[PDB]
Amino acid sequence: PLILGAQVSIALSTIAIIFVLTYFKKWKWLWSEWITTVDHKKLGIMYIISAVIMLFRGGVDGLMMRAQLALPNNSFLDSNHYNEIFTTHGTIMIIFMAMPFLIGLINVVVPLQIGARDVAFPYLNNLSFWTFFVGAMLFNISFVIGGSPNAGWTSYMPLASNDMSPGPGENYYLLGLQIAGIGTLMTGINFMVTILKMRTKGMTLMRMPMFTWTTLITMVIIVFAFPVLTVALALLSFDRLFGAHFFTLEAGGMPMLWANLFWIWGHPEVYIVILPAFGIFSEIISSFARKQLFGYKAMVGSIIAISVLSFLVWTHHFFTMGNSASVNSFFSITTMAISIPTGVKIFNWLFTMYKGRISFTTPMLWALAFIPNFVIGGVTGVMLAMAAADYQYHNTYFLVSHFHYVLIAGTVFACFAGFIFWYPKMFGHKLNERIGKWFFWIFMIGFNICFFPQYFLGLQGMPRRIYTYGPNDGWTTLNFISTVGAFMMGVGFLILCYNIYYSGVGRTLDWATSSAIPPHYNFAVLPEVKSQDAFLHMKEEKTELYPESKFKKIHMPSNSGRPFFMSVAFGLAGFGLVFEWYWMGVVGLIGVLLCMVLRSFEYDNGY
Amino acid sequence: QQSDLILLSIGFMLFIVGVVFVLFTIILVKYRDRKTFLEVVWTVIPILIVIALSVPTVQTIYSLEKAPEATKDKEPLVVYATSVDWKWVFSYPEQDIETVNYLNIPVDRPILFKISSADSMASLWIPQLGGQKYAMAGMLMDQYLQADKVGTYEGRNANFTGEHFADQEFDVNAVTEKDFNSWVKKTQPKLTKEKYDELMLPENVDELTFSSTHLKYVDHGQDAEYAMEARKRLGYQAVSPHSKTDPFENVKKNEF
Amino acid sequence: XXXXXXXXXXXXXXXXXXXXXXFGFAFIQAALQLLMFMHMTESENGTIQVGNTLFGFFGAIVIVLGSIWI
Amino acid sequence: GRLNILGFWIFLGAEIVLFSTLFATFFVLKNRTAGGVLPDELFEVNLVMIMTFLLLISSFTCGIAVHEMRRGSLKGVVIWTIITLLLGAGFVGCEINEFVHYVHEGAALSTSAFWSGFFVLLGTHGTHVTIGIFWITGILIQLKKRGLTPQTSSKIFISSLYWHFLDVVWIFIFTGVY
Ligand code: HEA
Ligand code: HEA
Ligand SMILES: [Cu+2]
Repeated sequence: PLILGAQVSIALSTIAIIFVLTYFKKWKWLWSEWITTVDHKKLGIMYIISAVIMLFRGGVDGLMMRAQLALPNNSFLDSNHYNEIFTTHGTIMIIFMAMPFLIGLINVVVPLQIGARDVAFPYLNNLSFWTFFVGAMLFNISFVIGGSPNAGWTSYMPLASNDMSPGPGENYYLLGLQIAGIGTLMTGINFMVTILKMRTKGMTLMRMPMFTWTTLITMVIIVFAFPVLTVALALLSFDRLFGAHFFTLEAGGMPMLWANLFWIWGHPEVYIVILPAFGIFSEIISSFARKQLFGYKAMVGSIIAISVLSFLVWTHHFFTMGNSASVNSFFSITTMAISIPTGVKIFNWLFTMYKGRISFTTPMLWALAFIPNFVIGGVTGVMLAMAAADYQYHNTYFLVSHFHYVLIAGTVFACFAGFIFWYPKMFGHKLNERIGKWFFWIFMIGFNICFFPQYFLGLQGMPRRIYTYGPNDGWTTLNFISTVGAFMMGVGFLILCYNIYYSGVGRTLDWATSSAIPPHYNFAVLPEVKSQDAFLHMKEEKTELYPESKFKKIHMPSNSGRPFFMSVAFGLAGFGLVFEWYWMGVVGLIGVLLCMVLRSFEYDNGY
Repeated sequence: QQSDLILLSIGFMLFIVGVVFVLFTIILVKYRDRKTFLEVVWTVIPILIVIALSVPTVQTIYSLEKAPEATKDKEPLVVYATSVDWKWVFSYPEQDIETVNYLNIPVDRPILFKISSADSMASLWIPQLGGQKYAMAGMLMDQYLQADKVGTYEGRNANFTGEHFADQEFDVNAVTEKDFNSWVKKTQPKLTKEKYDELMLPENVDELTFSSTHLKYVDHGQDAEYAMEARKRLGYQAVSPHSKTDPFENVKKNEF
Repeated sequence: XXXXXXXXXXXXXXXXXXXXXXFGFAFIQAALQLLMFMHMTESENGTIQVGNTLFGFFGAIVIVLGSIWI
Repeated sequence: GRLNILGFWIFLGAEIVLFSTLFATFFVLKNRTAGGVLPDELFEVNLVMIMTFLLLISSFTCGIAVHEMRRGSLKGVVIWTIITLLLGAGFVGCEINEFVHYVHEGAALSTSAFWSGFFVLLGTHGTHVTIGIFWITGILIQLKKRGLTPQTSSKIFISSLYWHFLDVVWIFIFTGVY
């Protein structure tokens, strides 16, 4: 409670700083060219700049976790604080960090590499940012205003309603993600049609090239693995507030029923975080290498395998709960059939990097370290699929050590690769390379000495979600070495922010723009392409440019201020139901009232 | 430790894969600086890596079902295991005995652990027995175990965290048959009827011998609704800030 | 005119559905919606339109039969 | 040409997974009610509900085909879309009185775990058919200062097929819960 007293004053200070320094007059630039802007280039900027903001929130939380877990009998965080900090840390990632960072690199790079103007529905994509942002402010306001959840990012039901006890705890996790699920669902519907009906002439479907193909698969799983989360929380939101007994222990309801609904959404969404991570690395490893992505009949054919085979495997996070044995072997054998369509994708980057030349820049280092570190984590999840042995290393850090190797090397590096490799798109010049190598090395070496001792921590006998280990067989140093590596990755985020204070070998429509920071209309003429790689075939072979007198009219999809008011109504209705208001909400019904009025405004505006 | 052989043997299988990609990168790359048939032929080895495990693992999933460690189909000992918050409860249906946060089992004897929970989901890990089974509040899950050698086996929970969950470590011991038969015949306080309801509150507790089995109360493996009649009958529901300390109304058995 | 043939035939499926109670009864339900939805998918934007709902019912079988599978 | 007919079409494929999750929840919570009321509902109300909705699409399967596609009954839009709009209130009014009559033992989601799914599997079900009426009448405000022609006023078709997607799970609910 003493620590949470300073941040509420700092949170008020940052809001007070905005009024004096920034709000001299903002109804001309912030409300016009931003907030409710329609250009996809500006929307994706606000996506990743929020994920970087959440990186520091999840950073101080993730650091003080391992700082608390430096050695036994440590008294940094008590029980009800280490339970809230580690839960907030996991939920800020994946949902509020990797999702806005990946889509942010998708809502910017994908519409340029296809040649189209904007996206299919640049109006619904506007609210799809604020729909997440009001869900981010909802989950973030649980700092001092109410109470952060303390049941983990999974947050099982039997320890979430009355057995939990904090009223405004799980409610934030329920209403915060329920709103962000609406915006993310529309993000997968917008790009599924943008890449299917808005491609330029000549951009064939089988070659467009492969990163935009992963985005195509990314937005396919979103459409079919997010309505689950929409009702899975809605069912849980009815248990907490409206008094439903779907999974309550009292009225007899199945406690484990909420686990399968969350994991039916869980593992398919687990690939939605690794699919664009694979795509971003697919280009950077095949752009600076000056070669061709050798393999499409078995690489794009392999990207459709994990697209449909992601819903026949989700029952591997269970196993321990004693299922029908045969069903614990069905999803155990099937999980092995998912590391093969993913396994062929690693043998496709090393043979796209051989015979051809290479030059190790900063975006290459993120692709250089992505190859081993993701495999070192992948050669551990293969053991997790073995249900006969999953009972031994279920939870107990070895689970945590496996996935932290899989996702931080997969997506967080891709979030850093696309951050620098496509930074000249965002503004002039780029990051200083030499001191950027300082950020790579320290962040890379600290990543191994943080979770590889966790492989020993978990196998020796250290479970997860524990605030004190105790002198058990001298296993103290392994928990401290993991913390040293945990704090070594902390050193660098200063360098990362220091590099932003300063304020190419393209093979696709990346640098094919008219200049740096591309204009609003993006590409005056649509490229004919008619090849697998447009930029290389439009450089040495002939030239092909944007000739004058061949221009035409504009697009004209101007801004509308409703998405901001539409998401505020969701944020107002969600916050009202969370912060107290157990049975019903006085202002929660108004948010639905304001939303349905704006949904009448949806089909009452002619443009 | 029957599935432990899978752990050690599989470790070298991926140790090779970890070094194979050391050969697939470090051998070249450095040499190559400025200063269709292989993929289809590769589809013969990837199943060969997983199909060598997609059979012994399945031959073990079905192996842990029927009668496990060292007994064919004899000596059936049953031990009802129930999980309240933080605290562990074990009742023997063979003779009216029930232990709390402690358990003794004779070596080389089949034990049919009936796994259940009271208020929150849990699972008796016990890193020396190998496989763990979730304690599902509402139904009993059967899981057989045994003891390798005589010693002090550590024990913990899956730790679905909830304030008091990291200190769920309950020490168990496995001694000889002759020393186990004299342990039952020494103890068998009693089932005080009310002290059972005095257990569902989550705090800290010591040994608590208890020389009487508690399964005469709604089975507990069934009718998992024994959380309202527990915490609420003694007038207690916690919150997050202030006015806790089990919202007044005392009577319990704590630490110190 | 042509839609009245399917609409009249659909009414017989619901009437026959009551006779089942008052596999064999799980296919007439999808067959009712096949005739209901086959008059408005293809084409132009088709293939993708009628294909999007094809693997969608796959998940419905995977989710339902998968939840009951435990 | 409008791509909203396809963009708001894959959303109809997403609602298949939306109702399948609720169908998975309900089908696992079927054998419960260990302490409470056993489900005994009116049979004739179910057929009147379904036969009204099966005739709802009967007046809607031919409600845009022989309307805008075949010939051009621009005056019938205040006839075919209005008559089919009154049938939407038939399912709302009947299900409301069905829920109100269920207050007599088995009210809301508090009596039993089984009734929680039934009132929600038919809840957002009832919400989807309720907002559709406010969506079908939202396009009827076009035959005034607008009055657009077919192949341009896509608001009717994209809302008609969403309204058709209801009867998909509406019948699957008939075999699902009953
Ligand atoms: C995207 C995925 C992702 C990312 C990026 C991270 C980031 C980190 N995580 Fe986490 N983690 C999870 C996924 C992730 N985590 C999940 C899913 C859980 C469990 C969820 C749950 O069940 O609740 C979890 C919880 C978790 C655990 C296990 C909890 C337990 O079992 O008890 C551990 C282990 O040490 C950990 C450590 C770290 C560290 C050291 C980082 C580092 O990357 C830290 C990164 C930090 C920065 C980039 C900024 C550095 C900050 C500063 C420089 C500020 C310093 C200034 C001051 C202190 C004033 N986090
Ligand atoms: C980006 C997200 C992501 C990705 C891509 C993966 C990928 C995989 N994961 Fe994992 N996983 C998580 C996110 C992810 N996971 C999270 C968040 C958790 C914890 C959730 C929680 O409880 O909070 C988790 C935990 C988890 C579990 C549940 C453990 C439990 O019960 O508690 C399982 C079980 O099967 C698993 C296995 C796998 C496998 C087999 C793959 C495969 O897809 C990996 C494929 C890679 C390889 C197979 C190696 C590369 C292949 C080759 C080099 C070819 C040669 C190799 C062979 C032939 C073997 N991981
Ligand atoms: Cu998984």
